[PDB]
Amino acid sequence: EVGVQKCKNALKLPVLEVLPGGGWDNLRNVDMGRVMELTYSNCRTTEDGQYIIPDEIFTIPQKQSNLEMNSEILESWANYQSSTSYSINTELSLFSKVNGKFSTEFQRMKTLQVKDQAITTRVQVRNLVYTVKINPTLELSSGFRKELLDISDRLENNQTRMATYLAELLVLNYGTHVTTSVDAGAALIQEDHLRASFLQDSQSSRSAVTASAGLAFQNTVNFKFEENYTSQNVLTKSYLSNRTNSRVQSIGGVPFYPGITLQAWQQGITNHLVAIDRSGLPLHFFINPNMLPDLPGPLVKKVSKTVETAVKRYYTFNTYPGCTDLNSPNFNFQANTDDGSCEGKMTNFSFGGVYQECTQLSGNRDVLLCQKLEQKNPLYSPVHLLSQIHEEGYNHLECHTVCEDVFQVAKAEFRAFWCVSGLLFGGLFSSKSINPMTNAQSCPAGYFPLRLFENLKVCVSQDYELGSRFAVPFGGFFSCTVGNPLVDPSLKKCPGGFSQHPALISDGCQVSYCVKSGLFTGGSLPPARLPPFTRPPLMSQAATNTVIVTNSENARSWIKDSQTHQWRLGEPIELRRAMNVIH
Amino acid sequence: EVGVQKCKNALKLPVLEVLPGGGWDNLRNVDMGRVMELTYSNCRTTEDGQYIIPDEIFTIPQKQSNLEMNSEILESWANYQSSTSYSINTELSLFSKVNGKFSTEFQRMKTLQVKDQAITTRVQVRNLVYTVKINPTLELSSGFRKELLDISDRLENNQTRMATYLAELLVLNYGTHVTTSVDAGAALIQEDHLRASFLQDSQSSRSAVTASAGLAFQNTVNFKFEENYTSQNVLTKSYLSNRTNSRVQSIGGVPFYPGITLQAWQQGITNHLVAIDRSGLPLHFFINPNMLPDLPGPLVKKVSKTVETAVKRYYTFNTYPGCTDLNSPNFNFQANTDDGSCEGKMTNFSFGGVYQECTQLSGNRDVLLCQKLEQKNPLYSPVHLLSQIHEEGYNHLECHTVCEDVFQVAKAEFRAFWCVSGLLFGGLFSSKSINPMTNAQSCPAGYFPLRLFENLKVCVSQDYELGSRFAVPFGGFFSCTVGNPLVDPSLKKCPGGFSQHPALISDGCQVSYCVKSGLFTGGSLPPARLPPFTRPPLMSQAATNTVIVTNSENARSWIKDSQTHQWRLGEPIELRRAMNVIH
Amino acid sequence: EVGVQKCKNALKLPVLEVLPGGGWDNLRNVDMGRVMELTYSNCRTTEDGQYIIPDEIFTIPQKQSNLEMNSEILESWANYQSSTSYSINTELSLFSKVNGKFSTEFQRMKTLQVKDQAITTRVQVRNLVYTVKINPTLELSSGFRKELLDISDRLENNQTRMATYLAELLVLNYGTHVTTSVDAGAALIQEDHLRASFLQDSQSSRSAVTASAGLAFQNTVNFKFEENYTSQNVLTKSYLSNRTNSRVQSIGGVPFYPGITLQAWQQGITNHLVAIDRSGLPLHFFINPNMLPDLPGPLVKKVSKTVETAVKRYYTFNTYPGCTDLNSPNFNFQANTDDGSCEGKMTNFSFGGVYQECTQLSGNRDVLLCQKLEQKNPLYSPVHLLSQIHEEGYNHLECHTVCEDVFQVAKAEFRAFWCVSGLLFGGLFSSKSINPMTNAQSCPAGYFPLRLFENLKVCVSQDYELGSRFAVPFGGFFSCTVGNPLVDPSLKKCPGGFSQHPALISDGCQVSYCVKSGLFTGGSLPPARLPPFTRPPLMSQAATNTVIVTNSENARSWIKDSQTHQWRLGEPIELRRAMNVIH
Ligand SMILES: *[C@@H]1O[C@H](CO)[C@@H](O[C@@H]2O[C@H](CO)[C@@H](O)[C@H](O)[C@H]2NC(C)=O)[C@H](O)[C@H]1NC(C)=O
Ligand SMILES: *[C@@H]1O[C@H](CO)[C@@H](O[C@@H]2O[C@H](CO)[C@@H](O)[C@H](O)[C@H]2NC(C)=O)[C@H](O)[C@H]1NC(C)=O
Ligand SMILES: *[C@@H]1O[C@H](CO)[C@@H](O[C@@H]2O[C@H](CO)[C@@H](O)[C@H](O)[C@H]2NC(C)=O)[C@H](O)[C@H]1NC(C)=O
Ligand SMILES: *[C@@H]1O[C@H](CO)[C@@H](O[C@@H]2O[C@H](CO)[C@@H](O)[C@H](O)[C@H]2NC(C)=O)[C@H](O)[C@H]1NC(C)=O
Ligand SMILES: *[C@@H]1O[C@H](CO)[C@@H](O[C@@H]2O[C@H](CO)[C@@H](O)[C@H](O)[C@H]2NC(C)=O)[C@H](O)[C@H]1NC(C)=O
Ligand SMILES: *[C@@H]1O[C@H](CO)[C@@H](O[C@@H]2O[C@H](CO)[C@@H](O)[C@H](O)[C@H]2NC(C)=O)[C@H](O)[C@H]1NC(C)=O
Repeated sequence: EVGVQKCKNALKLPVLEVLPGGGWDNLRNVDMGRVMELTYSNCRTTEDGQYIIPDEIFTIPQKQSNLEMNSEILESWANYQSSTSYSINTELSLFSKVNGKFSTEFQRMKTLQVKDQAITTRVQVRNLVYTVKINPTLELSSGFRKELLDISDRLENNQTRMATYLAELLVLNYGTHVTTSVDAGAALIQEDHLRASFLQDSQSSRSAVTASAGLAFQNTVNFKFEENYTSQNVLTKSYLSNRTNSRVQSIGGVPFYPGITLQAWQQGITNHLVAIDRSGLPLHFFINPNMLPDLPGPLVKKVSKTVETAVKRYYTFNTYPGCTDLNSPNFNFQANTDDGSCEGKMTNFSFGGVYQECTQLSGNRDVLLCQKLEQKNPLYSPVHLLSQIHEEGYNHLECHTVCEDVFQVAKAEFRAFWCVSGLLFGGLFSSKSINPMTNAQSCPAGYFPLRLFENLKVCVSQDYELGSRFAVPFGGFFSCTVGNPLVDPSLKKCPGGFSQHPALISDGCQVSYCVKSGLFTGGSLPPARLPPFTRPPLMSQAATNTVIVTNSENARSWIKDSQTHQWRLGEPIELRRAMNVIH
Repeated sequence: EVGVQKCKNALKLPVLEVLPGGGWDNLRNVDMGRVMELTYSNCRTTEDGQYIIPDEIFTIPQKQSNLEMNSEILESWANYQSSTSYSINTELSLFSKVNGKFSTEFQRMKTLQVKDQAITTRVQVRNLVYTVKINPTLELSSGFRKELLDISDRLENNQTRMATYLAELLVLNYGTHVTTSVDAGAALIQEDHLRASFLQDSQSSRSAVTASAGLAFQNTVNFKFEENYTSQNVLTKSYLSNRTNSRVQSIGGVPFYPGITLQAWQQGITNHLVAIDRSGLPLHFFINPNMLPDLPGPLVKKVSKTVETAVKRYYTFNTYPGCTDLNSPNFNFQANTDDGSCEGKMTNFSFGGVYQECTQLSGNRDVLLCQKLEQKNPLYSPVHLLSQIHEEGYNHLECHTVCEDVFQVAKAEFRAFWCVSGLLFGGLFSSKSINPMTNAQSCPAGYFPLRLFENLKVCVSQDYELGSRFAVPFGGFFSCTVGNPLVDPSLKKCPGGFSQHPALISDGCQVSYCVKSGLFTGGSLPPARLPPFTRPPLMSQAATNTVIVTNSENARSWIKDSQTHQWRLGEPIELRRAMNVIH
Repeated sequence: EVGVQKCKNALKLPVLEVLPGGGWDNLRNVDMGRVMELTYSNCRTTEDGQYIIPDEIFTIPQKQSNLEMNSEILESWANYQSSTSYSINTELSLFSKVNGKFSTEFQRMKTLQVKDQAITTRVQVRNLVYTVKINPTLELSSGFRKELLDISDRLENNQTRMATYLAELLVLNYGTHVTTSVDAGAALIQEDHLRASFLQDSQSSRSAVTASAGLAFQNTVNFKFEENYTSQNVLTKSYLSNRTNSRVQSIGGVPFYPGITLQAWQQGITNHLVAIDRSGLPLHFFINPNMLPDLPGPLVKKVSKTVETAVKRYYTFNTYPGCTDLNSPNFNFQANTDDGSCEGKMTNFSFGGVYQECTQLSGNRDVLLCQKLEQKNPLYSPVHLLSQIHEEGYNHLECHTVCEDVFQVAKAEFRAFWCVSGLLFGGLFSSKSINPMTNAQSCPAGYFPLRLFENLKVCVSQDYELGSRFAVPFGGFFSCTVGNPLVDPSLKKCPGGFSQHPALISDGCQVSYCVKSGLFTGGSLPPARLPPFTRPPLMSQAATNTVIVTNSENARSWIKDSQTHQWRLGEPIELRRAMNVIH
């Protein structure tokens, strides 16, 4: 009787199913959450008189219908068009070469080009109908507003590392962007993968290749699967023979089956409309004093700085520099960002060994952390590489039968070294990784592991006749703070010929290691690594109540009242009586 | 008149049958339970106006329809795609190489590749319709909330080993994950199994193999079973002759029969939609102070640590390291995880014998446990391998005719040894296993059993002329705490050439044994071993009432009131009057 | 019961969907916002009796239908007709050569001509129906009026750099123009791309080329896709062979499919009408004392000067001077504006290095900005090029447990130099750009970066044997204030042979740099750079209340009352009593 169903009973019209305002993940092109609030109170319609739209939504009739007769050749996977999220992946940002490179449509296309030495062609029937946009005066959703107040409460009780944790659960549920405009329509695409040596002789007749690819697309749709085709004349005999893959997907409308008139596909697009393009803005753009009137001024500029840090950390991880030229050696298959590390010679290095010590600062009673946090050399110059503090909580139970239990914490800082007539290297495996020497979390035969950063193992053998089959050279560790001195004989990268691999993200700082195997390189493409990148804190910090919030340079002060009402602006006679009881 | 039927009478629409929120087992890809609460109060619909959805559910119209013309070749069973649970099996976890490897679809595919030396190809018509997701603000179900309170009660009456038992009945009923997003659709798949020597000569024309496999798939669907096919031209004469198996399964829609137009299959998908992909989060992620407001803070971080231990124990069991290379010898067929134990030489070892002693600490009266818990040598260096305590309860009946009965417990710790001119080895069989030397729970001819770990038998014969037909060599016992010293002449694995096998899980710790038979290896694939991995306790621990719960480091205290009301936060004037009567 | 639905129930007529009054972006031909208010109170109709129009709207029946039998040849992309926004892109302005050159239809056409050496021909069926215009007496919208009052409030509290920021969020949401008249209709266009050497021999028979192009267009529409064509006689055998691309788009009406009678397309245009031409006026034209009666006179002439500056800044950026002649060398592909920089010789220049110093004026406590704002020479005459001040805010927390937090600001002015036996040049990459030497944000091998303008890196190597593969020459920096002295051996442009590229827009002033690579030139076309071009201010300026507003030269004064009522005109007896308490 309220909301949609009140409008839907009076009008008896469908609701437009393609709406802006939701969140958007831009590494993996998926949408998530609902940032903006959508209400159906005035019973608005599209001025066709055909759909029902919310109140803060205006549509623009496009009624456009493209129809292409030539496929387009896109040879490299580095410059990637998306066909559904092209306007939002190509924004001007620092990470424009990482957007969209963890999606379903991209990971298939990179696989089919590398494993077959192939080039791809697509041809398309696109058919845009509306453009749906949001008004500039707009209200946040009920569930998204409550999660911004919780980050503000943790920042005003001096609880960092809990506000940081709640900011990374905001990226996980709402993405990195907000879509401000979509495009309702229905596409129909065919992608083929031709052998790359079929293009190189037909450099003059490249226009004859793509003319037959768009010719075969309209035989596939118009003719039923039995061969009544009109394309097999001259070069639709090697086009069929140099191709390595073919698929046809429809995105809106009715489902596609071979042999359906393009007349009949285009008459089922009504009431089956999806978003075939979209654009938007980053997520921290919508955190400003205009959208949040209840909080003070400089407090929402501190929440918006926390969310901006969590988004940029999510792009800093899931970024793999390496070599990208396919015909060159040292080709890294997991790398999504070029480095210039191609055509670079190598030089062998000898590492003496790794060792690890612990400190055991506070928790001397009832918990002994400083036995597994220590690792000594099985057999140069060591480097420190990390200063990491490990905290653990335990439980007493004082009984008196009534009892009580108290929870302490136990700190133990550890230090992990490596030496710059030497131990061999057999790979690494962690609690989120495997060793690709064995395709399993095990060192090979003869090798023995030893812990280095409290979560991963270091496959090492001291021999020179039996473990020489799995021995791969080593290039050096570095971190987010200290680069290795092996490059520039500093910078944070591998030397030439080597490739880096992530290992052991530890509280907003990952360390890396350089190898030269060729076996760590290949395999399947890695998935995206989702936030939170930190385990939850133990609530060890005490809450410090803040009552008055001020800034010095325009003489504005916000006084929180009793009862936790709200934040009102401080009149200059009440803050005069509130600072004496404070100071 | 309430719930679904109120909405269903007014709207007269079907309910969408593919919903998130339920649990999910990730070793065996099955779903179980219902973790989240789903209510039908606002009578929401999908904005098509076609289905009825719950209140805390938003759908995303995809309306996509893939159609592939080439089969895909996947040669090894180690890297396994699932076609229905691919997004959730490939999560970043420690056990990513164990997910999905106890399901129906996997165990068939591993069988057909090993027993035939075959490779598999699949081709597919996929047709995704909606994407159904859950809101981030969400309530737990009524039945799942009551089972989390019962684990908290056992932890606050100092009843460990009963809270551990109730946590493993939570994994049995609700799985290891919670699905947060599903994909409603309908697939149509054909899998074939070609001989592996048919690929190796057609390395150049591998693109001609897969083009005919996708050609035969559309003759099978479009043509009725009588041969009107258009594929038998050149190489659809050995493709039919090198294949070893073929099946066609449909997953949604109407049932498949040979000869049905793809037009007609795609018009029955409405109202017959199933989940063709899903993704989710682990089960202990949803146990936090946000979801459970009634319990104290550090108490639900102790329940969530108990459930995380029970899930990781369920992946630690059902994990079989071994050799995986098929053409290599020492191939273990039951192994689902590689080890590097391939291409390893063997060395014979002589074991003197096993013997077992008991202690009989407490139950000296009316129960004699220390006669069957003892086993002496029928005929080096012994090792202890286990310190296990065995508890049994009995019953007095004091009569006075009125009577009364009291229940005691009887403890008897046992120790089980083995010796590091020697007894022969004929296999083992237990109360959950058989001896594969006989395919039965019996020692072979000449062999006599003797107990070792109070539940299994040790087939042993002292002869050298008659029991030499069933004698297999022996590689050594180890446990979850002590590895054997026979490897690295320590580590917890077999030496080279040998294979390990589970035996006698005893209270969260299994022991293993290394053999070299080739007969223990083969057979059928083992099923998953389901929790609980411990028999129920005898309630021997006394309940210790806890009233006040505090943590030291933010000065918060929770005071339980009388009557077992609930846990309220302790004001600093009531805990002042509650600690004096306590301490 | 009000608005549209009251008129729509009584009349039972559709609403005309093509209306003026909305905003319009003129670089990218898209429409956005709604500047004018549209009300449906009198229930007016089009005097056909066919549509429903708003009250302040008059339509003109055209009922015209063009039909062309010859394609038109447009060879160069510099003079670009738009076919949907031709009347509004060709206005008399300073930036008439930049209008429409960031749209979807233009960027495709520039790509297909450069990459193929092609010329384009279009043929069209146009069919104009109405002309819809706005009355001269007209009211602003509710949402656009509220955003003009907010710019006026920031200008009367002496808050510049916040009123400048709110003016650039007005261009982002409402564009650069307002459409005052549209044209409802439905076009049907075919564009082809012929090889440019096919025109040059048929200079006499250019009329035979375009006669067959309009002949093939009516075989495509009238005949179904099977070849029943009547065009293949003499020169529809090389016209089919010299063409490189072909598409057919419809803009209004029903969707196009090959084989539909032109009879049948022209009977579906009713109720499917879109804007096929439009014209309008700039956005600051509609900010005058007539439209805003509440504000004073000289105050709305100050708001309208602020918005005019933000629009002209948006055209000053997104303007790329360079070479445009395609067959000439030094061809810049990203350039949209000619320069005369073609056919110009080059001269090598040696730059010693770049260095950077900081000042740290105010924020000496708790924040050290003057360590990363400094960069020293790794190894002439330096020039200053910029004087930029960097402000950052921090947070104290004075505790007393009650606490309070104060927000300061920290200023640190920096200076960035470059020298007019020399460092090599390897490219630049920034926080909104990449290095095109690597197609990634990385310096090549041997090169090391060093910061220059607090956001970008300068790829530099001091060697002469290894980094000679990626070394490109350098032409000099300049800015919006200082041109380089290398041209005219001043002007703000490159010397001959070089090309400029944008880098580091910093608060309404960009700096540029001249290179000569040929690799920085190519690639994909850049998207439009959208406002705001400045990060939000930190509210450091104090609000200065203004009460009376006067101008000297007609003796008019506006007195703001109490309560923030409004601005009334000052009677000469109240301002007499208001200036004494003021002065
Ligand atoms: C507010 O939180 C910060 C962050 O932890 C506290 O700063 C640290 O406090 C510890 C405790 O003495 C010191 O050992 C560290 O050196 C401090 N680090 C920094 C960067 O200041 C701070 O003390 C807290 N303030 C209050 C009043 O609790
Ligand atoms: C893949 O493409 C190449 C073209 O580069 C094909 O090679 C030609 O095939 C035709 C077929 O009759 C021959 O007449 C030519 O002599 C071949 N060579 C050249 C240089 O054109 C090749 O056949 C294609 N692959 C398959 C399997 O057909
Ligand atoms: C709470 O339960 C624990 C777990 O059993 C008890 O700890 C054991 O108690 C027995 C009985 O004296 C001792 O022999 C063990 O050595 C204890 N083990 C550990 C690890 O502490 C504990 O005593 C119980 N507390 C109360 C008050 O009943
Ligand atoms: C299994 O595949 C092999 C191909 O590796 C088939 O062997 C070929 O069969 C054709 C059939 O006429 C012969 O002409 C070839 O000479 C055979 N050998 C090779 C190397 O191509 C084999 O026939 C297939 N199995 C069955 C049962 O047909
Ligand atoms: C009104 O705003 C202007 C703009 O900032 C102020 O002018 C500057 O004020 C600072 C502060 O003393 C001076 O250092 C600058 O030299 C001034 N610049 C110019 C161009 O005047 C102005 O002072 C403000 N007026 C009031 C009353 O606050
Ligand atoms: C592209 O256009 C040129 C015309 O400039 C074509 O060249 C002529 O092709 C015809 C076809 O039989 C020949 O008779 C002429 O001798 C060719 N030359 C001239 C100067 O007219 C060329 O063939 C076209 N391209 C394609 C692929 O057909």
